[PDB]
Amino acid sequence: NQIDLNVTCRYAGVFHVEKNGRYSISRTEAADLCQAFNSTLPTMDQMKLALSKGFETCRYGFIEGNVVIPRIHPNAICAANHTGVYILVTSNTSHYDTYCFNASAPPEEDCTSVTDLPNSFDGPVTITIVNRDGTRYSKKGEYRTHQEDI
Ligand SMILES: CC(=O)N[C@@H]1[C@@H](O[C@@H]2O[C@H](C(=O)O)[C@@H](O[C@@H]3O[C@H](CO)[C@@H](O)[C@H](O[C@@H]4O[C@H](C(=O)O)[C@@H](O[C@@H]5O[C@H](CO)[C@@H](O)[C@H](O[C@@H]6O[C@H](C(=O)O)[C@@H](O[C@@H]7O[C@H](CO)[C@@H](O)[C@H](O)[C@H]7NC(C)=O)[C@H](O)[C@H]6O)[C@H]5NC(C)=O)[C@H](O)[C@H]4O)[C@H]3NC(C)=O)[C@H](O)[C@H]2O)[C@H](O)[C@@H](CO)O[C@H]1O
Repeated sequence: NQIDLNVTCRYAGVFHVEKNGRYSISRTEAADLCQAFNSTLPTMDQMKLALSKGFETCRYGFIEGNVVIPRIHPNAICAANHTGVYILVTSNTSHYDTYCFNASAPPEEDCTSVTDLPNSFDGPVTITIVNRDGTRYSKKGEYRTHQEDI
């Protein structure tokens, strides 16, 4: 197995994770993924603070309770011109990206490279953290605890 995890800069500890392809994480896998990063699925208030510090993406992703996109600037193809933490209301489907929250991060923007999946456990997968600047960190292990996700 090989799994690539593209991670963004953290904003008030909140970051975005894309696994392999766009929108391929379930809600259970997302919770396990954040846990592997010693993080949690963000609360809405945590996400709102991150947005205020400059966090935005053009990707739907899990937080605690909902699927959201943080938007600073209005774009027609990113939450249909909405700004703020846009909550996904209507979808047939169950697989998105995820957000995670790391309490130990700096309070503002942190674009240093993520170098580990610290809480990952023993397993057969090559897990590679890919940062936006291309710097990579790989380890062998596993983070999924539901067979359905494997
Ligand atoms: C029913 C019903 O109809 N439903 C209603 C519902 O409608 C739905 O809305 C959805 C929505 O969320 O809007 C729609 O979903 C989208 O559909 C689109 C088409 O179908 C999809 O394309 C889109 O996917 C997203 O596309 C994006 C894209 O831009 O192509 C992707 O984002 C890009 O990702 C890239 C890779 O990561 C990024 O690099 C890029 O960011 C840009 O990067 C630039 C760069 O580096 O080149 C950068 O440019 C630099 O900028 C700096 C300044 O900061 C300069 O200094 C520098 O010079 C620049 N460099 C250059 C250019 O030289 C830019 O800053 C930066 O933007 C990403 N682009 C963007 C836009 O950020 C993204 O990854 C794809 O996911 C779909 N979107 C989503 C969210 O999935 C759907 O179609 C509809 O069904 C409504 O939402 C709802 C409203 O209530 O109502 C329902 O009824």
